[PDB]
Amino acid sequence: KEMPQPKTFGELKNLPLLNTDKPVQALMKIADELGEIFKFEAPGRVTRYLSSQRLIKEACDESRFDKNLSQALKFVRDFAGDGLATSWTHEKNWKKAHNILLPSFSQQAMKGYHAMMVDIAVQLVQKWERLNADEHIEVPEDMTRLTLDTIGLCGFNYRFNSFYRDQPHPFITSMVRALDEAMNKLQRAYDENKRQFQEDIKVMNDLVDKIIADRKASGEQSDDLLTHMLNGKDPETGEPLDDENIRYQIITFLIAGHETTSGLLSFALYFLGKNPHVLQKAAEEAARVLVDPVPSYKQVKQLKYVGMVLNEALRLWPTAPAFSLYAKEDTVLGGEYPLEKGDELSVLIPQLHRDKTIWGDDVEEFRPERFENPSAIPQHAFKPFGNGQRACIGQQFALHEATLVLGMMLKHFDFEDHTNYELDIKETLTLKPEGFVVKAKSKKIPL
Amino acid sequence: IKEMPQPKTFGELKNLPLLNTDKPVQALMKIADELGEIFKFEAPGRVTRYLSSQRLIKEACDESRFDKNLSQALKFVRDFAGDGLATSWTHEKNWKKAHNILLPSFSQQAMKGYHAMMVDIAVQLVQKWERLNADEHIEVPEDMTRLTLDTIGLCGFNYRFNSFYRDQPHPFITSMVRALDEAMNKLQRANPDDPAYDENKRQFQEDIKVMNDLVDKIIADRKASGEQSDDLLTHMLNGKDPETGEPLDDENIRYQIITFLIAGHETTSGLLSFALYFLGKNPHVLQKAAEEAARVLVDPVPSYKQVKQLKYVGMVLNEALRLWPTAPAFSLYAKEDTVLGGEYPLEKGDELSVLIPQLHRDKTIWGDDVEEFRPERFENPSAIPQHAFKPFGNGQRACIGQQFALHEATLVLGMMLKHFDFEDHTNYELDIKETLTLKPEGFVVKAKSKKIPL
Ligand code: HEM
Ligand code: HEM
Ligand SMILES: C1CNCN2CNCCNCN(CN1)CNCCNC2
Ligand SMILES: [Cl-]
Ligand SMILES: [Co+2]
Repeated sequence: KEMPQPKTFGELKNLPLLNTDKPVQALMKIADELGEIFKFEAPGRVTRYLSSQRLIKEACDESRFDKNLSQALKFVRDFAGDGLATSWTHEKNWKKAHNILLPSFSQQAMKGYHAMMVDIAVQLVQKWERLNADEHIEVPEDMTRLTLDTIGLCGFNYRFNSFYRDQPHPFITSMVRALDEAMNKLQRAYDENKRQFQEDIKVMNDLVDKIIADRKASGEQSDDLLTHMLNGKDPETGEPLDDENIRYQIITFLIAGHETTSGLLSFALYFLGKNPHVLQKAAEEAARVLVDPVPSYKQVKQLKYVGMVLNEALRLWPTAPAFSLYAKEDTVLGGEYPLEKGDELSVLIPQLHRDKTIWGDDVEEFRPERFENPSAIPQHAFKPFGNGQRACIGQQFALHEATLVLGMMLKHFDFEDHTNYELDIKETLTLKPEGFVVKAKSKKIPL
Repeated sequence: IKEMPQPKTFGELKNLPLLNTDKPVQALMKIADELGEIFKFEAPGRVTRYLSSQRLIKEACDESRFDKNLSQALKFVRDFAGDGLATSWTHEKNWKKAHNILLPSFSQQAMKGYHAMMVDIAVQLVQKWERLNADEHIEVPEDMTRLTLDTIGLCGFNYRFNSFYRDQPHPFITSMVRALDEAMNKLQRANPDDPAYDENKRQFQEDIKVMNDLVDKIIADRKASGEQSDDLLTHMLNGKDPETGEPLDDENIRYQIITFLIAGHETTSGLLSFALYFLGKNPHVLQKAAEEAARVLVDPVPSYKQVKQLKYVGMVLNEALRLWPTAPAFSLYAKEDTVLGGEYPLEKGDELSVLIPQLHRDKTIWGDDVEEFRPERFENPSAIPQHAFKPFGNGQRACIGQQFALHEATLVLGMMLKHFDFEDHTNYELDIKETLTLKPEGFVVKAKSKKIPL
C-alpha cells in the first residue's frame, strides 16, 4: 500500500544513486532489495520502478498507460527529432510515420533486405578467416561494425565500410559522440561540449539530407527503407513524410537498431562460450541447416535453436533495458498503488525477466530450452522489444540479422575464451559486454 | 538416395496383417530393431514410413516441412471426438480457434486453480489404500485410471464420476472405453463390411449417443444456471478467440470435453503405473524419490508450490515417459516435396509415423545404458539434443495438457511415496497392454502404510 523507496541524500533525494557508471545494474540491486515496486525521487520529479510481471502487465494496458519520454530520450530528441523512437504517441508525425513504415518492417519485408544483410555478414566472416594465428577478435567492436553497416545498406543503400577502418566513418563518429553527450548531460566549461554537439548534429544532417536529395533527383529505386519512405503515403492523412522527418527516421534507424543488435550478438556469443552443452546444439543446427555457401532467407527461418539462444540472451540482458510510461488518467495499480494522471512508471526489463513466479528458481541460468514452446510464455512476461503500438518496429529486422549472423559464425568457427573473460556490462543508453574478446579457429568451410 | 527397407508382406493385404496382433507398437519396435531407423509400411490404399532415429525425427519435427497428420486411429476416433483439438487438422478453423481459447486454461499458471480439485481425488486414492486390510493388494493401473478419470471430470467439467465408489464404471466411461476399443479393432479388420460386424456398428452408435447425451446436458445445465467454477468448461463458455472475439459453438465444446477425457485420462494413468513399476525395480531411485517427498511434503495436504519443488519426482516421471511413452506414436505429412536425411525423397502429402519408444532408445543419444531406469539423465535439459525426447508430440500440435498431466502425476506420485512403502509381492513380470495407449497389465503391489495422517 505504501511504496518502498531507496536511501536518500537530503535535498538531492534519490538522484545520487544514478551517479554511477552502471545505473540499470544499480537499480536491479535496489529492486532485489525492495521488491516489485519502488519510488524514485529527484529534485522536481518522481518515477516508480516496476519489476514484477503482475504490475508490468497492468502497465502494458494501453487504455490506461502510454509511452513516456525518459530524460535520455528527451536529450536524444535534439538529434533524432520527431523520429519514431523519440516522438509522443499524440504527435501527428508518430502515427504518420508508423503507418507508412510498418509494411517495410514486417516478417515478409525481410526477404527484400536479406541479400544486403548477407553482403555485410560475409564481410565479417572473411575478416575473421583472414586473421593470423597470433590474433584475437574484439567482439562488441566487430558486432557494431556489422550492425551499423547492415542498417546503412538496408536503410539507405549507403556503405559505411566499417570493415575497411580503425577510425569510423565521420557520420558514425559524430553520432556516437552525440549519444555520448546526451548520456553525459543526465548527470551534470560545457561550452565546448555544446559547440561539439552542434557540429556533430550538422555532420549527421548534411550527409543524410544529401542522400535524400540525390535519390529524389535521380528517381532510382532500391530495396531500402529510404525508397519506401519516399514512395509511402499515410492512408489516414494521405500525406507522405516530409524530407526533414525522413532524415530524423534515418538517424533513428541507426541509433535505435545498431547498438541494441550489436549488444545482443555479443551477449549471445558470451553465453555460448560459458555453456558448452548449449553451444553444441546451436552449432549442430547451424551446420545442418546452412548447407549452401551463403544462407537463404528460408534457411535463416529454420534456425529455431539459434533463435531460442537469442531470446534467452535478451531474457538475461535485454539490451534496451528500460521503457517509460505515464498514467493516461487517475488509476490504481495492482489494487494497492493509486496513481494520478501524468504519473510516471519505468519498466525494469532485466528484473521482469528474473520474476521467479514466472520463470522458476533457476532465473540466472542460461537455458534456451525455456523458449522451446513459445505458447508456454505468459503474456507480458518477456518484453525485450517494449509494448503495444509503441513496441520495437525493428524487431523482425533485428532478429533476422542476429539469427543469420550467429548462424554463420557457428557454422564457420569454434571460439576460444583465451583470456577467461569476466563479464563487465557497460551502460550507454544500451547494455553490452565491455572487453569481451575471443580467438577463433576456422572450420575451413568456403563461402 | 537409398531405397528404404520394408517388412514382410501378405499379398493383397501388404503389411496390414503385421498389426493384427495384441501388441502392435511392440511388434513395430521389433521390426525397427531388425530394419533400422526407417521402414515403409503399406496397407490397402495407404503408405507410411516409420521413423525411429533422432537423426531423422529432428527433421520430421521441422514445422516448415511437416504438419500433423491424422493416423488411421485418429480418423476413427474422430467419429466421436469430432473436430476437438486432438482430431482436427491444423488448417481447420476450429483447430486454431479452440487452441487460442484453451491455451490459457492449460498454462502452468492455470494449474493453481485446478490444484484443490486434484488434491480432492488424490486424497480419495490415499484413503482407499489406507483402508485395505492385511490380506489385500492394489491393482495399480485400475486405481490410477480411477484417479485420472475422476480428476479430469472434476477439473474439466465439475462432474464427479465417483470411480472410487464402484466396480463397474460410470456408463459414460463404459461407452467411451468401448468406442475406443471399436476404433482400435477396425484398424486390423481385413473384411470391415463382413456381416459379423453389424453388431459392432450398432454398439458403436449407441456408445456415441451415451457420451454426447451426458456432455450436452451438462453444457446446457451450466449455460442455463450461469454458475462459474474453476473448470475448463467455464473457460470454454466464457472464452473468446482474441483474433476474432468469437467463442466456441456448443457442439465443438462437446467435442472438446470428450477429447479431454479420451486424451488425458489413459496416458496419465499409464504414466503413474509405469513410474511405480520402475520405482519398485530400482530401490536406489525409490529411496531418493521417497526422501524428496518426505522432505518437501511437510503439510497434511500438498500445496501447489510444494508440488513444483518435487524435482526428482518430475525426473522419475520423464524417465518413465522415456522408456514407455504412453501415447507411443504421432503422424505427419510432407507439406511439399522434400528430402529426408539427404537420402529419402518424399513427395507432398507423403506420411511419416514417429515411433516414440524407439526414438527414446537411440543409443547414439542416450548411450549404452539405454534400457536402465536413470532419472538423472533429465538433470539438465540443455544436454539433451533437439527432438530426442518427444513424449508430448511436437511444435504447435504438441500436447496442450502436458502441464496438467505432469502436475497431476507429480502430486499423486509424491503423495503415494510419502504415505506408503510398496511391496512387489508377486515378483511381477512387466506385460504391456496396448489400446491406443500403453499400460502395464496386471501390475499389483501391497502397501504398508507409513501412518502419516491427512
Ligand atoms: C535486439 C535488438 C533491439 C532491441 C532489444 C530493441 C528494443 C526496443 C525497445 C524496448 C523499444 C521501445 C522503447 C520505448 O518504449 O521507449 C524499441 C523501439 C524502437 N526500435 Fe528497437 N530494438 C532493437 C532493434 C531495432 C532495430 C534493428 C531497429 C531499426 C531497424 C529498431 C527501431 C526501433 C524504433 C523505430 C522504435 C520506436 C518504435 C515506435 O515507437 O514507433 N530497433 N526498440
Ligand atoms: C502423460 C500424459 C500424456 C501424454 C503422454 C500425452 C501425449 C500427447 C501427444 C503425443 C500428443 C500429440 C498427438 C499427435 O501429434 O497426434 C498430445 C496431444 C494432445 N493432448 Fe496429450 N498427453 C498426455 C496428457 C494429456 C492431458 C492430461 C490432456 C488434457 C487435459 C491432454 C490433451 C491433449 C490434447 C487436447 C491434444 C491435442 C492438442 C492439439 O493438437 O492442439 N493430454 N498428447
Ligand atoms: C476383394 C478380394 N476379396 C478376396 N478375399 C480376401 N481379400 C481380403 C481383403 N478384403 C477386402 N475387400 C477387397 N478384397 C473385400 N472383402 C471381400 C472378402 N475377402 C475375401
Ligand atoms: Cl469387407
Ligand atoms: Co476381400
